Amino acid sequence: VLYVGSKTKEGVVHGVATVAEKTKEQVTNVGGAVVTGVTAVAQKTVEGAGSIAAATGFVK
Amino acid sequence: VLYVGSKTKEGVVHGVATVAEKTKEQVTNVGGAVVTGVTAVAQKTVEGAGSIAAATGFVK
Amino acid sequence: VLYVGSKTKEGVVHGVATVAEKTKEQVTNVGGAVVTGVTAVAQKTVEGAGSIAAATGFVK
Amino acid sequence: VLYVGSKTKEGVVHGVATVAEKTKEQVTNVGGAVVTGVTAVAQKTVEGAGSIAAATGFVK
Amino acid sequence: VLYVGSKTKEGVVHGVATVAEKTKEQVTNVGGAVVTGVTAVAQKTVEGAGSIAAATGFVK
Amino acid sequence: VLYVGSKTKEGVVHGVATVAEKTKEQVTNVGGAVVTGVTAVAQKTVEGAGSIAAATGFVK
Amino acid sequence: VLYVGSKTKEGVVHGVATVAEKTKEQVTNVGGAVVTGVTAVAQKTVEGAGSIAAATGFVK
Amino acid sequence: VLYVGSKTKEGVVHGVATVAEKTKEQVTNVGGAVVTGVTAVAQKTVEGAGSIAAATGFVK
Amino acid sequence: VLYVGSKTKEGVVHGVATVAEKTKEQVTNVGGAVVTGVTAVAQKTVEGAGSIAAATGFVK
Amino acid sequence: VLYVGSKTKEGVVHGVATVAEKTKEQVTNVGGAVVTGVTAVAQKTVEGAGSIAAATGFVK
Repeated sequence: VLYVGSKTKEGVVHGVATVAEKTKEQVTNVGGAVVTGVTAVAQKTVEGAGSIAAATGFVK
Repeated sequence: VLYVGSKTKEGVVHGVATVAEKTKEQVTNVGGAVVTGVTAVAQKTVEGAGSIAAATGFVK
Repeated sequence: VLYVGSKTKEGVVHGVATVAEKTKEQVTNVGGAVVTGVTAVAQKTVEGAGSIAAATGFVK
Repeated sequence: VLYVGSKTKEGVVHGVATVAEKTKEQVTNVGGAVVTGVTAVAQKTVEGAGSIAAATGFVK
Repeated sequence: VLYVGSKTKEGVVHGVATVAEKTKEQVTNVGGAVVTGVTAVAQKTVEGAGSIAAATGFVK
Repeated sequence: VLYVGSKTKEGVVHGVATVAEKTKEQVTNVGGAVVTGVTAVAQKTVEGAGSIAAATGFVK
Repeated sequence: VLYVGSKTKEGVVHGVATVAEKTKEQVTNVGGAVVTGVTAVAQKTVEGAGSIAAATGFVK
Repeated sequence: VLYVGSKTKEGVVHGVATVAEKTKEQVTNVGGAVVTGVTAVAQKTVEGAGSIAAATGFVK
Repeated sequence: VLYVGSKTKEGVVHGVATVAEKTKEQVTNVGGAVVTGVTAVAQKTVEGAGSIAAATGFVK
Repeated sequence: VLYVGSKTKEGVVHGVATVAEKTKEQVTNVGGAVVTGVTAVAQKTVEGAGSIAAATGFVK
């Protein structure tokens, strides 16, 4: 796997620029997976998840 | 795996620039997984999760 | 695994620049996993988690 | 694993620059995992966690 | 594992620069895990935790 | 000029969130006014300038 | 000028959150005004300038 | 000028959170005004300048 | 100028949180005004300058 | 100028938190004004300068 050159960007995240203004907000969770941010994950080789919430299990 | 060159960025996160202004906010959690930040994870080789909340288990 | 060159950034997080202004906020947690910060994890080789909250277990 | 060159940053976190201004805030936790800071972990080889809160156990 | 060169930063945290101004704040914890600081951990090889709060055990 | 109420924002700038990545750049100035930043001025009552570069004067 | 109420922000700058990554850069100035930063000025009552570079004068 | 109330922020700068990474840089100045920082000035009543570089005078 | 209340911030600078990493840098100045820091000035009433570099005078 | 209340911050600077890492650097000055630090001046009433470098005078 000989490489030469000047660059090779594999799996990056490099620009995100964000602004949020939420005046009022409230969350009620029974069972439990709520993702309400920005979440800038990035990776190269994966065997099962990049990001997730996954909601697994009994709730009454 | 011979490499030469000038760079190789594998799995990075390098730009995120954020601004949030939330006037009022409240969370009620029964069961328990709530992610409401910025969360800038980044990695190279993974065997099961990059980020998560995962919600696993009995709740009554 | 011979390498030469000038650099190789594997799994980094190197730009995050954040500003939050939350006037009022309150959290009530029964069961217990709430992540509401910035959370800048980063790593290279993983066998099960990058970040998490994980919500595991009985709650009545 | 012969290496030469000029650098190789593996698993770093090197830019985070943050400002928070939260006027009022309060947390009530029964069960116990709440992470609301900045949390700049970073590492190289892992066998189970990068950061966590983990919510494990019976609560009535 | 012969290495030569000019540097190799493995698992560092080297930029964090923070400012917090929280006018009023209060925490009530029954069960006991609350992390609300800055938390700049960093390490090289791990077999189970980078940082944690862990919430384990019976509470009535 | 009696005022009551809950707020009145007069002349503010309160969201700007920016990311620039300029690989190479060079400036040659004879006469002298070059503004190439972000420049977030803001004000309330003015008698002649908000921002400027102004280019005034003899050059040979 | 009786005022009552809960707030009045006059001339503020309160959100700017920036990230720049300039690999190479060079400036040559004859005459002399170059502003290439972030420049977050803010003010209330002014009689002639908010920010400036102004380029005034003979150059040969 | 009777005032009452709960606050009045006049001319502030209170959020700036910045990160710069400039690998190489050089400046050559003949005549002399170069501002390449962050520059967070802020003020209330002014009679002629908020910030400046001003470039004034003969150069050969 | 009777005032009452709970606060009044006039001309402040109270959040700046910065990180710079400049690998190589050099400046050559003939004539002499170069500002390349952070520069957090702030004031209340002014009769001529908030910050400056000012470039004034003959140079050959 | 009767005042009452709970506070009034006039001309302050109270948050700056900085990190610089400059690997190599050199300055050559003929004429003489170079400011490359942090420079946190702050004041209340002024009749001519907040900070400065001022570049005044003949140079050959």
